[PDB]
Formats: sequence, C-alpha cells, structure tokens
Amino acid sequence: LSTASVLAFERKLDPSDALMSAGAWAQRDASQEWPAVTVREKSQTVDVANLPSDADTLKVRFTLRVLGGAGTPSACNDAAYRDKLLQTVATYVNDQGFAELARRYAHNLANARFLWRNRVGAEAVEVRINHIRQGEVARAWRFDALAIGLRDFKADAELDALAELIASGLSGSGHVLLEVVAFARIGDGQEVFPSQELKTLYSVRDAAAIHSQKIGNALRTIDTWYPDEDGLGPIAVEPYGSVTSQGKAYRQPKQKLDFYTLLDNWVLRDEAPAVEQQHYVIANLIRGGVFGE
Amino acid sequence: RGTISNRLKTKDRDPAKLDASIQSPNLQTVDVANLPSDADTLKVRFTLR
Amino acid sequence: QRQNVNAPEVSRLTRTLQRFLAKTVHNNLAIRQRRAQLV
Amino acid sequence: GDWPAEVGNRFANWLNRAVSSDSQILGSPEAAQWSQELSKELTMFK
RNA sequence: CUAAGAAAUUCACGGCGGGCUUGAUGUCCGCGUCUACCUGGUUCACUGCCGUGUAGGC
Repeated sequence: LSTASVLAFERKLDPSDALMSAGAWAQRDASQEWPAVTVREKSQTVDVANLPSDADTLKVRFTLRVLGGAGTPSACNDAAYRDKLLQTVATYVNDQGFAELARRYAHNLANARFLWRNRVGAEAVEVRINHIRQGEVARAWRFDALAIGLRDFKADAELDALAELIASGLSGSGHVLLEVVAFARIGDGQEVFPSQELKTLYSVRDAAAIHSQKIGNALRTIDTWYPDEDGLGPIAVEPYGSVTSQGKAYRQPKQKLDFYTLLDNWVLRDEAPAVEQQHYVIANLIRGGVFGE
Repeated sequence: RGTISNRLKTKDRDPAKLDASIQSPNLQTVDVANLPSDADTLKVRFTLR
Repeated sequence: QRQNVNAPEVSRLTRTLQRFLAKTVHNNLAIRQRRAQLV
Repeated sequence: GDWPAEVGNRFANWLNRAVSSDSQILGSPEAAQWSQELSKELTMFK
C-alpha cells in the first residue's frame, strides 16, 4: 500500500581499500614483494605521492567480495512492502537474471576504471582477477583494460565467463571473492592519484591507497539509460543520478526517470519499461542506500 | 563525499530551505574498521558465564 | 491590582526569520543551520 | 494522542500565516515538517 | 478661569550578653541502533641559456 518509513539496503559488490605499490613492467608475475608507495610533503604545503625513480609501473590491488541476494533489504517497517519488493525483484530475475548487469560489472572490472585518474595517462593497463576459492587461485583472468572501451560494451569469451561468475555470485549460487590487481604503465617517477582526505592524501600503514567508496563508485558506472543527449556515456547509479563535480543532476525528479519514482511505480503499481529502467533500479538497490518516508 | 541521495522533503518551490539541492555534494566523517592487507581472517573473542 | 475588580522576543524571532528567508546568499548549509536555529 | 500532532499542525499553520515574505507562499510540506518537529518535542515529555 | 491663588520641619543618639542538633539505613532488574557515500574544478613550481632591464625563454 505504501513505502516503509525506514528502508536500508546493505552494500553488494563489497570492495576494499586499493593498496598501491610501485614496480617495473614485465615483472607482474612475481609481484608480491613490491614496495608500497608512500605520501611525502612539499611546498601552504601540500602532499604528493610519486613512484620511486626505478619504477615505471603502478600496481593497485583490492579484494572484491560479491554478496548476492540484493533484493533483500536489511531494514523495513512493514512486512507487506518487503514482500512486494521481494516479489518485484524475484519477477525481475525470473524474467531475466543478472546477465546485463553482471556483464557491465565485468566490463567495469575489465577496463580499469577503478584507476580513476591514473588510467587516463597510462600507456598500457592489464587487470588480473583471481577468483579465490579456498585460499588459492581457482580461475585467473588477464584483461587488456585499454582495448576494452569505457563507453562501449564488447562481447568476449573470457569477459562473459567473468560475467557468469559475477552472476553466479550475485544470484547466490556461490561465494565469490576476487583479488583484483591492476598494472598500469605510467612512467618513471610519475605521479599517482590516491583518494584525497578532508591537501592530505589517504594512507593506511605508510602506504598510499584509494578509498573503498571510490573503487565502489568506479565499477558502478553502468547507467546508460537516461534522457541525456548521446555523448555523455555511462554514469554511476545514484538515486537522482548526480555528477556533483559537474554540478548537474540527471534524472532529476521533474522528469520521471529517477530511482524513487521508478521504484514506487515498479513496485507499488507495477510500472516500468522492459529492460532499461529495471536494470537501473536493480543496480541502484545493488549499490544500497537509505530510503523511506 | 557523497551525493544527496534521499527523499526530498518538498517540491521545486521551496521558500524556507528544508532539503539540500541535488546539484551539490555532502561531506561526512564515518568510522570504519578493516582487516590489514596481509590478514584475511577475523577473530572474535568473548567470554560467556 | 485590586480585590474588588480591576484589569516580545517571539516577535523578534519571527521578524528575523522572515527577514532571513527574504534574502539568500548562495543557499548553503549555514542557511539551513540558522533556519533550524530560529525554529 | 489527540493533542501533539494537532498542536504541531496548528502551530505550523500559525507560523505559515505569520512568516510569509516576498517568497509569498510557504506551503503544506514545510507545515508538516515544523508540525512533526514540535510533535517530537511534545511527545518527548513521556 | 482648575476646594483657585501662598507656604524651609529641624535638629542628637552604644542593642548588648550566652549557647553540643542528634542518632540508623541494600536502588535493583533488560537492551541489535542500523543503512550508502568520488574532496575535487585544481600545487600560479624548482630554474636559465634571463632582461635584476615588469615584455623574455622548457
């Protein structure tokens, strides 16, 4: 009949803080003892994180758990709204499962978009994704991140295999944890761009790193179904789909394509189109958030 | 630094500012706890009398 | 006073609230802070 | 429970008709917001 | 066009003297606070063939 006063969706596709470490190209195989890059200060005064002078390659590394059961909220206030939401996500996956969203997540893990600023000036990027079964490597991938585009979604055998593995983890048929390690050729003594704190760069234990929410924002840029002119490309799935650095807000609620109007039409009165906005609202609840009255 | 992703308390006409604008970020400070990068299991220890 | 028979800061708050939401300077957090303060 | 929501409603209606600048209309959602604000601070007594 | 119309109160002082409030006490029992986030639109920088000579150089 109505929406609950409190509604909480927990995070799926759980990332970690991407630890960064310098190294040389063609040494990506035995890249375990690689020294982590640290933040220095210079001339009011600012922070800067470069590489060591004998290293032409950055390597970031983070572990991504995927959870599954994304349509089950962690908090509600009425049982009827949770039953209706579970029925809508259940008939979503019974019409078509996680085949488009898992393919786009495998794309955003294939092209190293979690390299936020380090990707745009990189000569060659290689992403290695290891599916850690018990404590060892079960299936290992080796993706050309620059050959796979940022705004076009290709078709490939290995990428559809990664899409099927992320789909199996997202449906709940298996536990999926992926060690994702990206080698980016940037140059000798070039500058890396970790996440900046409240200019102070973020670090954990004498090691510059990217935040977990920045990596979670980067692999979430899959939204291509919105009334923009063609040329923007994929944006991240936020409700009232915003780019606060650009100062614009696509799917503003005067147009009826935001997350909340599509949710309260797709659940409370059974109204959404065939493929596009259902994928948008399901990816938005895959992200998680706080909704309600 | 998040985005304003919540229910808006009123429509486009708003004389007295209740909700934030969507074309504007929001800054928060949160507490987080992670394992170290070389430690992959959590140990929870408690006594029970 | 008799035994037989005989016989404004709220307005300041309302006036400064009206004069505050009359004008706008960039419409940021401090405006909503002062509005919550006055209410 | 008859008093607090109605007292917050009529207080916010008083504040609606009292505070109306050159931005002329104030409106009903602001009335509900100030109504529930005073209603929480009145049901806080017990 | 006023119960109108007018009016110097003025001076000084010793409040002193003393004192047991006493005992005693059982606050005592519970608890899920959750949920998601890009600090980025910016570091006007070491020099030097320089011209310190307000334009001049990677």
